[PDB]
Amino acid sequence: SLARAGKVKNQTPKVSKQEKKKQPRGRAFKRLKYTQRYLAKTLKAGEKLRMNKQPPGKA
Amino acid sequence: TKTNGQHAARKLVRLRRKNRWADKGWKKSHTFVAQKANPFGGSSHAKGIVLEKIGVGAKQPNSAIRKCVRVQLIKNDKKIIAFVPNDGCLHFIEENDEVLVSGFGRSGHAVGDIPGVRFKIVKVSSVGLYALYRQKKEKP
Amino acid sequence: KFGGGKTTGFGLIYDDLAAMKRIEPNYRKARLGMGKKKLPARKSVKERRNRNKKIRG
Amino acid sequence: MRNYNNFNRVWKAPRRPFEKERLDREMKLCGQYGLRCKREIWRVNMTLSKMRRTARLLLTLPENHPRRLLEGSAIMRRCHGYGFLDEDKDKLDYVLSLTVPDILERRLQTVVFKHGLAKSVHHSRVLIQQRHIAVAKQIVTIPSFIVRVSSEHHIAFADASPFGNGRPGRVKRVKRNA
Amino acid sequence: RGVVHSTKMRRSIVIRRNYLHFIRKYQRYQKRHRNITVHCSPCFDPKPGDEVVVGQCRPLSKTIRYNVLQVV
RNA sequence: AGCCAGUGAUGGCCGUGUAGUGGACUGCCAUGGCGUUGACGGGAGCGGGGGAUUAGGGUUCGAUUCCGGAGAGGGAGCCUGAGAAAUAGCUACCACUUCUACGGAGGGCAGCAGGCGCGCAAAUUGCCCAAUGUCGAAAAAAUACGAUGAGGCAGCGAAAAGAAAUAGAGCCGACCGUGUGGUUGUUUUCAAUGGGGGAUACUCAAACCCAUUCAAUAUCGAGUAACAAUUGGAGGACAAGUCUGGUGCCAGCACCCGCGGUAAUUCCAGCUCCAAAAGCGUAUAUUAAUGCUGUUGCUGUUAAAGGGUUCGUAG
RNA sequence: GAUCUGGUUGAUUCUGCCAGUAGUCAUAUGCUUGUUUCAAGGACUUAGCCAUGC
Ligand SMILES: [K+]
Ligand SMILES: [K+]
Ligand SMILES: [K+]
Ligand SMILES: [K+]
Ligand SMILES: [K+]
Ligand SMILES: [Mg+2]
Ligand SMILES: [Mg+2]
Ligand SMILES: [Mg+2]
Ligand SMILES: [Mg+2]
Ligand SMILES: [Mg+2]
Ligand SMILES: [Mg+2]
Ligand SMILES: [Mg+2]
Ligand SMILES: [Mg+2]
Ligand SMILES: [Mg+2]
Ligand SMILES: [Mg+2]
Ligand SMILES: [Mg+2]
Ligand SMILES: [Mg+2]
Ligand code: NA
Ligand code: NA
Ligand code: NA
Ligand code: NA
Ligand code: NA
Ligand code: NA
Ligand code: NA
Ligand code: NA
Ligand code: NA
Repeated sequence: SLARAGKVKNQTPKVSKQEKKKQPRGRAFKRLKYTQRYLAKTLKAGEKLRMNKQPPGKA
Repeated sequence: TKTNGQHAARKLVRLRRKNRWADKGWKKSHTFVAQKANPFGGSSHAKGIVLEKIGVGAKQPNSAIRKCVRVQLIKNDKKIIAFVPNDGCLHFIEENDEVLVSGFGRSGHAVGDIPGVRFKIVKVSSVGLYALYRQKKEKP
Repeated sequence: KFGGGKTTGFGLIYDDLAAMKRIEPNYRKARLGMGKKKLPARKSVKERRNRNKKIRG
Repeated sequence: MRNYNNFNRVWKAPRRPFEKERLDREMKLCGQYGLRCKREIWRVNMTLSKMRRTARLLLTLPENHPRRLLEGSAIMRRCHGYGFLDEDKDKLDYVLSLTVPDILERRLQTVVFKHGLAKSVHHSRVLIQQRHIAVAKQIVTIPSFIVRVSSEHHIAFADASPFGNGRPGRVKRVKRNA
Repeated sequence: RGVVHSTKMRRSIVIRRNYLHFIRKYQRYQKRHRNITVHCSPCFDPKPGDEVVVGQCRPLSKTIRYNVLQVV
C-alpha cells in the first residue's frame, strides 16, 4: 500500500551545518589547489598521494 | 566480390535503398507509426491531469513499491502511468491536480525495475517537484 | 580614447554666419540655442489627418 | 532583426572528460601561469590547431606552388613577429612543433613577470587589470594580450598610475580626507 | 544531336538522346535518356536509326520546339 | 503496372483570340504520345544561396534577414491604369460577427504594437524622421518646417556568442611534512582597484549605455573585503572516502552492471574531496562515436544470412 | 585527435546488441546569477478568432 511513504526521510534525526570561513574563489581557488597537492607536501619520487584519506575506523 | 562496375551506379543505389530499411534505428525516423503510438506527439514534455495514485511492485530480484500516478493527458486525452521520484514526494501530488510529465530516458523503453513505466513527474501545479523537495518553494 | 587624455571629433568652418544658418541642420543650431522652436507631437498630427478624411470643405 | 553582424566561438571542450593524465597536465599549467579557468587553456588549443592544420595542408602542397609561397611567407611572418619562433627557424616545418607553453609565453601577464615589474605571476595579473601597465604609452588591461617582438622594450608603467607619475591612489586620498 | 526513334506522324519525328549521369557517392555512371519531338520537312527523308542535327525554333505545337537540319 | 481520346489525348490544314507563338480555342483529317533508365497513383515538404558534424568519403538541417514564387477567413469575377484579375479597390455567394429608432447600414491584423484560445513553448498598446531609401508639383533659407510602425533608436530577454572581478605583497607565533628550503593559522600593516555615486561634461534627433575624471586654486568611497559561488557527484564505466550517525528487501537509489533482509564503500544526513565555474543538471530530437548500412569499407560451413536445379530478356 | 569503455561463462576466445561519452545561432523546463560588448525573439499547435490607434 501507500501508507508508508517518505518514512525514512521523516525518521532521520536533524543535524545543522557548520559555520566556516569562505574559501577563495576564482583564480584564487585554482591557486590554492595547485599548492595544495603539488607543493606543501614533500612526497616526491613516489607519487603515492591520496586526495581524500580517512582515519582508520573500520569496526 | 560485389559489383564493381564503372557503369553500375544504378544497381548500387537500389541496393542501398532497399537494405536501409533493415535497421530499427533508421526505420523509426522515416515511418510515422512511432509518433502516432507515442502519447507525446513527438514532444519533450506534456501536460496532464492526475486521476489516481497507484503503487506498482518492482521486478523479481528487487522488492519494493514504486509509487506511481495515473495521468490523463490534455492534448489528446490519452492515459499513461508516471513515476514520482525522490523520497516522500507523493504527498505533494494530491488528486485532480495538473502536472508536467517528461520522458524517463531511453526514448520509450521502460527503465529500471519498474514494469512498463516510461514517464516521470516533473512539475506539480507549475512549481517544480524537485524545488518542492529541496524546500526552495512552497506549494500554491 | 580608452585610458588616455586624447579625444577626436569632426569640425566645420563656415565663411560667415549667413551661410551657417542656411546650411547647418536644425538640431545642430539648437545645440547652440538658436534653432526653430518646436513642433507638436507626431501622434496628434496623424490623428487629425484621418479625422479630416471623413469631412469635406 | 535585419542585422549583418558576425560572431563565432573560440574554444572547445575535450572528449573523455576525466583522464587522470590530462587532468594533472592541465592543472600544472594553470597553477604555474596563474590562469583563472580551463577555458583559457582550451583557447590556446584551438588557435594552435588552426596553424597546424594550415601548415599541414601547405606542406602537402608541392614547392613553388603559388598558394604555398604566398601563404607560407605570411604564416612565418606572423610567427616570427609574434615571438613564437626564433628567427633562425624558417622552414615552415617548425610550425608543427609548436607547443602550448610557447604561446603562453607571449601573454602579457607572463611578460610583465619576466621583466621583473611584479613579484609573482598573480601579482602581474592584478597590476594589468588595475590600469598600471602601458605597452607603447597606451594603457592595456587585458592579460591575454600577446606581446609582439618589437614591443618588449617599450613596456613600462603608465603615467596615470600612482606607481608612475600619477596622483596618489585610493588609500592615500582617503587617509588625507581622514 | 540525336537518333531518330519513330516516324509515325506526318511531317514530324521523334528523336532519342542517350547520355550518362555521374553519381558522386559511388564514383560511377548510369545510362539515362530523354525523348524529344521535332518537325521534319519533306526535303529530308530519315529512317529509324539515323542521326540528325536539330536547331531551336519558336513553339510550333504543344511539344514541338526543334527543326531538322542535315540528316546524316 | 499500365497512363492518355465522348467533353484534346500526340500530330496536320486553312481559321479565331492574344501583345505575341502555341491543341490556348472552333471545324475538318490522321492514329498517335508516355512507361521497369519506374510512367500513373500515394506520403512528407515552399526552391536556392547556405547551417551542424568533420582524417577522407559522408549523414543531416534549411518557416526565418539576400534572390525567386505564392497568399491576404474560405473560393470566383472585374473597372481604372503603361503595368493588377490588386484586398488598408469594387460585386455576389458560404462560415462567424457590430450598431439600430427594426426602415437600414457595416466588418477582414499571415503590416505595427496589443487581447482570447491553443499548447512543453516565445517581448512595449514606446520615441523619431537624425541616418538609409521610395513617392512627389519637392534642394536648403526666410513675412513660410512634405509624408513614411519601410527604416532607425531605447524597454523586456542566461537562445546563442566575445572580454572579464570575487583579492596582491609582506610582518610575528604556532606549526606540517622534508632536509632548510614552497608550505599549512595568529596578529598586523600597506598599498592598489573596480561593483556602488556624481559632473566642466561628452554622446543623442531627444534620452540611455559605453569612453573620460575624483582637481586644473578648488571633487566620495571593502578588512570576520556581511561587496559572503553555485550546480552536480565520491563501488565500476569515470576524477574523488576502506570517515561518522539513522533505516533494516521498508523507505529509497540505480541511464547499464547492481545496492538495501542489523558493520549499507551505492539510500537519508554531517564532515572532507573531485570536476567546471556564472554557470550547472534533466527531457526530447539529431551529428560523431558506428567498418552496427560498408563506393573508399561489412558479413553469409557451424553465430542472422547462397535461391532445389537448369534455361533466359532488359541490365 | 584517424582513440574508445561496462553487461552473456565456474573461467576463456567470439558474434551481437543494450548502456556509457562529446557537440548542436536546438527547443523546452529546474536550480543559481556582480560588470561589459554583440545579439535571436507566437514558424512548430490553430494560414485559429480579434477591442482600440497608426
Ligand atoms: K484578390
Ligand atoms: K501583429
Ligand atoms: K560576489
Ligand atoms: K554520502
Ligand atoms: K557486421
Ligand atoms: Mg506545408
Ligand atoms: Mg509549417
Ligand atoms: Mg522574400
Ligand atoms: Mg489589413
Ligand atoms: Mg522561451
Ligand atoms: Mg543520462
Ligand atoms: Mg556492500
Ligand atoms: Mg549517427
Ligand atoms: Mg545450392
Ligand atoms: Mg523454388
Ligand atoms: Mg550465450
Ligand atoms: Mg501560428
Ligand atoms: Na598579416
Ligand atoms: Na517571424
Ligand atoms: Na497577390
Ligand atoms: Na486570420
Ligand atoms: Na472577403
Ligand atoms: Na527619412
Ligand atoms: Na532597426
Ligand atoms: Na570511423
Ligand atoms: Na545459420
